[PDB]
Amino acid sequence: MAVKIKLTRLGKIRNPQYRVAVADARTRRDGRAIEVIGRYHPKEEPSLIEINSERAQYWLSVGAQPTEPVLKLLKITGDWQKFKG
Amino acid sequence: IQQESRLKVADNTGAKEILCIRVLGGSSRRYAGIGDVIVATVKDAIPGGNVKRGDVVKAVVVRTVKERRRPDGSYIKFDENAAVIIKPDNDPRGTRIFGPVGRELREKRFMKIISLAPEVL
Amino acid sequence: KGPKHTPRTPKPRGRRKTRIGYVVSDKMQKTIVVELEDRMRHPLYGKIIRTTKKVKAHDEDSVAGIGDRVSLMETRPLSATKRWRLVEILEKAK
Amino acid sequence: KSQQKRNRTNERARLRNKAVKSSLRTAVRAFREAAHAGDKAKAAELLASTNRKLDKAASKGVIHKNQAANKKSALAQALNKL
RNA sequence: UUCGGAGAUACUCGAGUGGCGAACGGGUGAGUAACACGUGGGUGAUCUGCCCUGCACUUCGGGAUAAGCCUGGGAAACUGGGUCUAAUACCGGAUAGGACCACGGGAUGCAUGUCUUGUGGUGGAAAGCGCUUUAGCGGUGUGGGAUGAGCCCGCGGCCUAUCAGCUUGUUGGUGGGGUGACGGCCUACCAAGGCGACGACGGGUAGCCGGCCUGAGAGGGUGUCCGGCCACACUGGGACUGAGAUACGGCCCAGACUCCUACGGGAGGCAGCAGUGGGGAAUAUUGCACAAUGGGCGCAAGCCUGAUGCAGCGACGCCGCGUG
RNA sequence: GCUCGUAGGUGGUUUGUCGCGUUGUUCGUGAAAUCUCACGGCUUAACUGUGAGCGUGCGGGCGAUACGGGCAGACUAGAGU
Repeated sequence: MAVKIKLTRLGKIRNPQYRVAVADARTRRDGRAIEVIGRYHPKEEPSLIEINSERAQYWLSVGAQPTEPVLKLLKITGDWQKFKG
Repeated sequence: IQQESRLKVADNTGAKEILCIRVLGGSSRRYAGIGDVIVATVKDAIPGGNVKRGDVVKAVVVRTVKERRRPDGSYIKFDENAAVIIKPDNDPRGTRIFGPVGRELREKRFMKIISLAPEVL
Repeated sequence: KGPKHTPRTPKPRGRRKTRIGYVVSDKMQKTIVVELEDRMRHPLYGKIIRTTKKVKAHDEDSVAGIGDRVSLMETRPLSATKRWRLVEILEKAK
Repeated sequence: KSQQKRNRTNERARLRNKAVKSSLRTAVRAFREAAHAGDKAKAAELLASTNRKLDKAASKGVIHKNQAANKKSALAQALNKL
């Protein structure tokens, strides 16, 4: 039971978006997220990122473990690299 | 076993205890052995069963306390007298029995209860 | 980096709610029955009415009589609920 | 199903655990007997073995050490009484 | 190399030991009348493995054994015996002394006390690994974080007085055990209380809430989908393993109901997806796949995933366009 | 049917007091989705999405004390003798 960062599929069927959130691995796809930090869209803008990039450093400092796509988003923002720097 | 004898019904019908009315197999027959048919009434019964008090039904003796001589010299003795209800076409009314039955069932010629036995003796 | 370890973490504690009630009876050996007086409005009509409850003032030394005002405070359970404790004697009975 | 290994290994674990626990309680019995007789020195030696047995098991994960704390602390105080 | 049998050499790998999880996830709402739920507080002697992080350790050994081989049993289920074997398995040495215990002390509490030093006792693991042949994977006790959970508590949320006397484990204390833990939780002794018309005990009815519908709103009705929380898993009961079980796909007992049998003796639990039957006015495809997402193991690739993601049926219901 | 009277309800003039109630402020809380509003996206709509609002409500802390309430006390017309 460890805190991870998941991408929650929300909205309508064929044009959904992904809510960015910190959550325990033992939760469901749409559970009571600990705190939501931004959003993501797969359409319109190529890899549309809308991330606060403020608390990520905190939650990572606690030890939150993001998944693959989350790492990619963090790298596009530079938050992964800036945090690790 | 003869008339005015109460005994337990070792089956899952609903009847609890029956009273011997008349042994079949011959006029003026006094006593029944293992495998004999007894006509009996119902005095105690499970509420909601398939048989109510006052029902008259045939039942087969499968346990006799009084020592019954088996051919080869051995004897079978049970702590209790009991019988199983059967419809008059070799068709046991219930679906299973409670406990063992005797082995002298060749003459009974109802080779199903012997198969429902959890333990033939 | 330091050869020692983390000193401590500032964790301020909470509170223990206090109510001042009337002494009812100490006839229970190290615990006193106290009347808890309160007051609340009906959700709709709004009339202010008083509420009366009973509590178990467990204490290791009964130092109060009857009718006295006493300050009670919440703690860990001890017996059948035993949350209230005797703290202060005030406004003693005539 | 094909997960009977869960059962088998549970059997091994519980077997050894409760065997150990029985041995612990046996030692406790001896210590308490030393308290009744008054052989404090023997109780001290047995308490040392208890220290090398009780916490040894706790380090093997039998308990979460709270039982060790209650038992060693309370009984050490009992020995302080006698 | 028999030319259709060998050499694990090895990528791979049935089977197997060991490790993770299998307690999440999915479904349903019978029971439950407030323990639960909601809300808000406390949780100083409440826990909190897998994550992050600072510190220290990261040593010395033994024996057995499954697997395998031989072998017995039974129809099978399934099992005995003998051989044979390693290990991040088991076991014994500390080779940490934070921490556990006790005494005493220091800084600092009323919130039943936290930090810190000394005195005496005092333990624990860890391991080694394959590999990118050293890129990496690791492993142990701790500090504190973080998560989650537990405990307690105020208040609130049905009907019935044609149920008003309920209460000796009850009420309170001492002591002891036990518990992750305060706690008549348990328990020896002692005391005789405790609840109650500011509705006891009892009956009936019911999963609760965010919320759905109505209504001008106050309120009413409702709480179905979705989402959170709680309980249940053929019925009942109990416990282990475990960081954490009531746990649908785990065991054991009991019981019911099905099934197998060589009749001796055994096996099973769709209130999970779909599906069948029944019931009834009535409620769907034995659908495709794991692409993304989601979860687990593993260094990772990779594997699994009837959850999520997509499709099919009904005008089953909203929105929207035609039928010039 | 009438009266009495218990619990409970209710309670005159007034000094000062506590500030419980109430009020004002502030912090936290009140999850998301849903609802209102405003934007924006699916060819529009429904729908989804963004944001604000709403979240009527609790605790904590902060000021006053009117009124109520409690305590301490007084006067007197109330009531009574």
